[PDB]
Amino acid sequence: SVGRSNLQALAGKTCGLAEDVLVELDPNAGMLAPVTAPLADALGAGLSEAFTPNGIPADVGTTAAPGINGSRARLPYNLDPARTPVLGSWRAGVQVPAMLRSGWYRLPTNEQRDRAPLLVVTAAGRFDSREVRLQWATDEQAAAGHHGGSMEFADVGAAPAWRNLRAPLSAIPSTATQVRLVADDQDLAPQHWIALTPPRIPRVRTLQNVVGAADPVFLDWLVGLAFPCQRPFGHQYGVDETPKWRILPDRITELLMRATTVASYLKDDWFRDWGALQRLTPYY
Amino acid sequence: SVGRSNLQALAGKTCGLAEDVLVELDPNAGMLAPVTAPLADALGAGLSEAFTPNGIPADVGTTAAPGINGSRARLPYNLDPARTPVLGSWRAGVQVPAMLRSGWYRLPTNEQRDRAPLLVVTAAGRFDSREVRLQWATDEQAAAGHHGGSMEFADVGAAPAWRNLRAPLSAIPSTATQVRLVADDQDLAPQHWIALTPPRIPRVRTLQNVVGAADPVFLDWLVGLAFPCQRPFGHQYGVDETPKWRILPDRITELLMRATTVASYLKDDWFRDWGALQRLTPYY
Ligand SMILES: CCCCCCCCO[C@H]1O[C@H](CO)[C@@H](O)[C@@H]1O
Ligand SMILES: CCCCCCCCO[C@H]1O[C@H](CO)[C@@H](O)[C@@H]1O
Ligand SMILES: [Ca+2]
Ligand SMILES: [Ca+2]
Repeated sequence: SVGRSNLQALAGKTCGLAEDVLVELDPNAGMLAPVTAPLADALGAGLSEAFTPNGIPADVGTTAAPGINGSRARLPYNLDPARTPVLGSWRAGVQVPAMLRSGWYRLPTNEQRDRAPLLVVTAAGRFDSREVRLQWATDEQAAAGHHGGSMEFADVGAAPAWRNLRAPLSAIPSTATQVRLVADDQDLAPQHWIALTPPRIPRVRTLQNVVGAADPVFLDWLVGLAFPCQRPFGHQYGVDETPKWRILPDRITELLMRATTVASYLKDDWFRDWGALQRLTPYY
Repeated sequence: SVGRSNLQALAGKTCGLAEDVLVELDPNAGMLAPVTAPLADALGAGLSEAFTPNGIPADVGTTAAPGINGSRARLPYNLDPARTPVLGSWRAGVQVPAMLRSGWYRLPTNEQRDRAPLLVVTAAGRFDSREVRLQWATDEQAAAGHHGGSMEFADVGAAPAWRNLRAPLSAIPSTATQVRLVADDQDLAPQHWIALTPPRIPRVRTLQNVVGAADPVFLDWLVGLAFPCQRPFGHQYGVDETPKWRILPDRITELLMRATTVASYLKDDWFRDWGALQRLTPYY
């Protein structure tokens, strides 16, 4: 019944699943502005206890030059290190309690058509949903150091790798004007740690609009059934060209390409790990 | 256009792709009877030059007890070693020219409904399509040591791993009564070698008939779209059960199970590597 409706829904769309996957090519464009603190400072401006810019294992790799707040952690989803502070509670050796409270970030008032209805935080590590929360506040509450309420995130994707935590904007009261992140890592097992980046509201376009019908896409035959309008990379008729994307199921390779997963969300279920879209670029 | 028709075709089937994947659970049931030689002897009864039962790398692993002709190579697709001779041209150290000509095998005269229209050989290694051929003959030709003609196989699947070579039965003349395998491995590069097992005509049932709608199946959400009638393994409503199958795209994991790929073929394109069906059993 569910299976049957899913498939009927799929076939009823001109370009199948490509119309339902929403792609966020520029996660930095959606970042919330800090209320008072400079961008570099805002992520840890409230409190940081044993959360540091390099508190993340090399293997969740590492960049030569540090990002804005000193992190050499390689960031996912084409997050720009020069515009993306990172704080994490991982460390080698002696494990200690760790906590984070960011400064306040401003929620949008200016409407934008191309936004997903989600507050998103790119995060890594292993943690329970209660350990990372989004607090909200009015101007008055924030000024007095209080918050009006809080929510948890849906943790979507495989841990401890980088992934996008999602919180439906619908849960945030309409009078809230500011939000902040709070994290609590009291679990001293070495494998239990948290890394966060600042909050954003994704600006998105459909995968069909982003990928189109001309860019060649690496994908399994099975997976391609759901993406009828995408051009499958192959060599029929002696075709020779450069693949530009790869689509993967949720759970290189001919030509030495770098594959970068781009942030994406399924319109039909914002908490579903649908699979992955990756942009391919010459490894050079 | 192709994409669109594929997807419309998919959705038009009650159980989607499950009706088009044909599964061969018992490859030994389809094995051709040798004309004159005992089963153990027939695979190398004509000529074997540097083709041996253990001429296959451990990593294409290995079994404790040898199979019928002395091979400790672990066989794929639930081939029964006690009924499946193997001969291969791989070796360490000094590389030598290698050739194989099997004895004659009898083509069926008794009709069977559940057969795929293919002559199949399970093979491993790296080789060109010209290096492995199927020869056919009438009784008269075979008796005189001649053959009436020959064909190549479609090599479907990733090399050098085990896979199923396929030759359409339609290509074999109606007067042919016997077939044999011939292989030529003159390439002395160590990575270039061939391993073969005897010819068969697969007995098959649809994946829908084999897997059904009750056995839980491990599969990616994306892949499941094409298999609407299969029960996806998960824990919704606190469901606790043992997964029995896994379906994979063409290009563990929660509970310590052994995964065994079963032989399968896509009815719509016998040369397409559609993906894989695996049977799961307790690793114990
Ligand atoms: C079983 C149908 C075989 C048709 C011939 C090759 C079909 C290729 O099929 C692939 O390409 C399509 C996208 O255009 C997509 O539906 C599928 O993954
Ligand atoms: C976007 C639709 C979300 C519906 C709620 C969960 C859907 C689960 O979807 C999975 O199960 C189906 C097989 O029954 C198959 O179509 C799909 O892979
Ligand atoms: Ca910890
Ligand atoms: Ca060789």
